[PDB]
Amino acid sequence: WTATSGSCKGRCFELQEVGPPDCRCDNLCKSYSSCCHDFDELCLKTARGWECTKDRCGEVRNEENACHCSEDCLSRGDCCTNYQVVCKGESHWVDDDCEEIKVPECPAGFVRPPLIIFSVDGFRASYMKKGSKVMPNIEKLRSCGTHAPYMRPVYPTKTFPNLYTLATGLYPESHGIVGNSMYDPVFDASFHLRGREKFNHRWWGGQPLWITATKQGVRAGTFFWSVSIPHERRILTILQWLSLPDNERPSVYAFYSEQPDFSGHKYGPFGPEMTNPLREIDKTVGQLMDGLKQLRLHRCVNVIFVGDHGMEDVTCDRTEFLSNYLTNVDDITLVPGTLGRIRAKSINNSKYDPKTIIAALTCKKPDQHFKPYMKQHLPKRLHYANNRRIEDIHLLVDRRWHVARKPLDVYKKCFFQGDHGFDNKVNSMQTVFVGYGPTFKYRTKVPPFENIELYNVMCDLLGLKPAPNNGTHGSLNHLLRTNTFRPTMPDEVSRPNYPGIMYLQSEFDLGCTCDDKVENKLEELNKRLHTKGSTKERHLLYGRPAVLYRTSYDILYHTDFESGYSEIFLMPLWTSYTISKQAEVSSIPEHLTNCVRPDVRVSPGFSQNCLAYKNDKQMSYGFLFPPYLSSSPEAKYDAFLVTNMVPMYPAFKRVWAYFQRVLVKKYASERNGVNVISGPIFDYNYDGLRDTEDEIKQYVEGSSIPVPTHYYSIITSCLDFTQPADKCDGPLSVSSFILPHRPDNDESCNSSEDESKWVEELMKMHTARVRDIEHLTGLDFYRKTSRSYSEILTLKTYLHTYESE
Ligand SMILES: *[C@@H]1O[C@H](CO)[C@@H](O[C@@H]2O[C@H](CO)[C@@H](O[C@@H]3O[C@H](CO[C@H]4O[C@H](CO)[C@@H](O)[C@H](O[C@H]5O[C@H](CO)[C@@H](O)[C@H](O)[C@@H]5O[C@H]5O[C@H](CO)[C@@H](O)[C@H](O)[C@@H]5O)[C@@H]4O)[C@@H](O)[C@H](O[C@H]4O[C@H](CO)[C@@H](O)[C@H](O)[C@@H]4O[C@H]4O[C@H](CO)[C@@H](O)[C@H](O)[C@@H]4O)[C@@H]3O)[C@H](O)[C@H]2NC(C)=O)[C@H](O)[C@H]1NC(C)=O
Ligand SMILES: CCOC(=O)c1cc(-c2cccc(Br)c2)[nH]n1
Ligand SMILES: [Br-]
Ligand SMILES: [Ca+2]
Ligand SMILES: [Cl-]
Ligand SMILES: [K+]
Ligand code: NA
Ligand SMILES: [Zn+2]
Repeated sequence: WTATSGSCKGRCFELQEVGPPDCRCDNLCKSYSSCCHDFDELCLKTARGWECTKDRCGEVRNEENACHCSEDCLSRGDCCTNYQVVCKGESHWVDDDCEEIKVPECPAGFVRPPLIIFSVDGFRASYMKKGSKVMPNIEKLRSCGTHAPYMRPVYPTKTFPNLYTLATGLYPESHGIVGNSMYDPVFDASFHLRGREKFNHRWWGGQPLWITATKQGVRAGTFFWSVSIPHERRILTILQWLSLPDNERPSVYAFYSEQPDFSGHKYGPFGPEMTNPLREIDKTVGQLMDGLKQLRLHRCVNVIFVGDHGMEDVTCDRTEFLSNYLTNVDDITLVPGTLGRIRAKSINNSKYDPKTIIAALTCKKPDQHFKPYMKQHLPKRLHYANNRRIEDIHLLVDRRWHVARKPLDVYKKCFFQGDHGFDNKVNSMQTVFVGYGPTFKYRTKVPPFENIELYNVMCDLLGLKPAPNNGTHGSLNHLLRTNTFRPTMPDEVSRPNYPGIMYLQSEFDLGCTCDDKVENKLEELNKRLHTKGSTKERHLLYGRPAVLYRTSYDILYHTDFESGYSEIFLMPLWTSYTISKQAEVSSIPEHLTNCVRPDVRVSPGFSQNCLAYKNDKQMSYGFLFPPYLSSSPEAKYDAFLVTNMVPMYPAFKRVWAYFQRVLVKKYASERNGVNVISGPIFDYNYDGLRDTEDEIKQYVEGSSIPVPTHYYSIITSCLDFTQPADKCDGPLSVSSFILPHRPDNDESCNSSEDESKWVEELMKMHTARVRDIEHLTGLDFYRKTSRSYSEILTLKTYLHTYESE
């Protein structure tokens, strides 16, 4: 109930919203059906249009007009945006040459540059180039300010998840808006795009920018606009708030456009009907900049032009139907479309089984256009699992396609030519970023970055301390002229032991064998210096990684590689080695096929044993430094040390072996040498964080050898590939992966073929940022380089995507 009977006289677009059943005059009142009787009349004036004309200049103030061309309008702060152009002979902002804004040029009383966030639904990244002729205003922002060629959205590439990620710096799994459509089993409630429940505060986790602003004493202009409020009125409102007294005026503002998403859905991303929406958006930007220029605020305000997601070609005929796969289709609930989410229709049916459903959806048709997953098996880079709102069963749908339950759903709902929501690595999903203003750099291109990073920068722009978030603060320092945030490396928590030879061979009762008892002064000081760390500078190029938690581990040196070996997990946390362009692949000799050797620096009690592997019918083992890349027959022995051994399912060994035998050398050729750091990851509770030992659900049968959920690799070289990895002068180049450690290869439909037809594609699917690996391991890499820390932070957030240009 609202007693809609009060008035909006002198209250139009009030900054503090008021409490029921009193009536409202704020820019959101329409969405709650709660405006005062006179809101339309007083607040949504339209009379006479949105522009001055020659004959309107110097007119009598008629309070009924939408905007004004009378003499007093400037001091009142309510002229039409073109007033000075038409009536005082001024030029439009877009027709002015651009000039570096070295310092805020603000009116007296402004304590900081204001920030205006101009967000646009469905603005595909390629529109910047492809629509550049019809967007002169946006194009001046882009080329004069700072721009990325695209910005990576979060998965799923839907509107609400992405807007709230922009607002909070959080993955959807942490902020709670995990789709446009949701069921919370704890609440027993549903969230929908249409309706009432989406307004309830309990859906919305983390701390959005406007709350962060308020708590720290920065005023925020009510971010959100009712859909029927035309765009011209939104701009005039923002411009009016900017004319308020110093004590009342907001410092941060938000404009949102429903275009071009709304049109893209009907016509496809490049429909010829798409030119007009792009022209209208540019006109809107033009109105804002002209209005800022009028108020002498155009060299004072920081403007962010930002998209939530792109748009892809999708039609009705490109639908897959679960009814073509499942006999039991009526006992399941599907969240449909560009992603699939499956749960039981009734919790009272115990004959439901996720295992049988996954199996029936696995590699069933030659060209199948989705892939099912248990959510914990999704690529770690999606960060899409740790929320009770995300169903155990997920479908990743191919770009250009849809998934529905039964065909009736599609035709008892062809309408659409465009949709979004697919995997966030997909080109057509990429969106935009432009920063323009005194705090941004001038005429600067920056590399692609992820939208999770913006919350930090918008806090920086405003002098705020960000709430705890998933950005890496400092990683976007290169976009900014000043207000940079200068972070420090986290302190190492655990120091390593450096064990020498302390144990005799006979003390080890591991059930391991090796054909190795084959017998010199020149070459004995030699292997000792190797064990003391004489080639460490060759294999540990960026310093040893820091261990950021409390644990007990040893550093182990060898001719070919260096490891940090965990006495708690009985395996290395990390193994580091360098492979030069010139290096040669050999084979594992026959005498050494099943050779595992005791490590006389590590106690039997801190070692794995061979017997456990023999007893465990499911689990085999592999090596972190690959025997294949030994620098000599004599050095090859080090690769068979029990302290280089990790638990591996036979099916994963196929993956691991091909990566190690074929791909490492390939990358050394292509990149002029590589540095490699490999290791295990444990994430049994799929939270994206390093598991403590009490979190491990699986051990190699009858032992305390814990089983990894994933294996990572970080592959580094010189960005200038004319210089070899070990002798690099400048910036670095990185790619990494986090491969799930699976007992089968069900994920790769062509895995009964030769490894050269499926392994590399699998690795690409599971590409990762070094930062992802850090969360999952509690290590901090790149500790000792010649590069600035901000630059290293950027490198750590890089994701190698494997999409073409
Ligand atoms: C991305 O960035 C984010 C932000 O930094 C990272 O997430 C943080 O991770 C922390 C570690 O997991 C976590 O810290 C915990 O805080 C608990 C108190 O939690 C509240 O406080 C914050 C601050 O106000 C608040 O934001 C939280 O809001 C969550 O919950 C509601 C839903 O109930 C949502 O509205 C909201 O969206 C958000 O949900 C998300 O987070 C929770 C995790 O808290 C998930 O479960 C959800 O799925 C969802 O993703 C909270 O209201 C505190 O209780 C924890 O302490 C427990 O564990 C420690 C170990 O140190 C132990 O000392 C204690 O004993 C304690 O355990 C007790 O409870 C257990 C369970 O009942 C029980 O097993 C024990 O026996 C004990 O009795 C913990 O310190 C922090 O909350 C989140 N913050 C957010 C916003 O998510 C995230 O890690 C980053 N991601 C990556 C990949 O890096
Ligand atoms: C759903 C309609 O959305 C709106 O009206 C709107 C959204 C934002 C916004 C979005 C993301 C980050 C920030 Br910070 C602000 N501002 N206005
Ligand atoms: Br939002
Ligand atoms: Ca974990
Ligand atoms: Cl959804
Ligand atoms: K075995
Ligand atoms: Na297979
Ligand atoms: Zn949309």
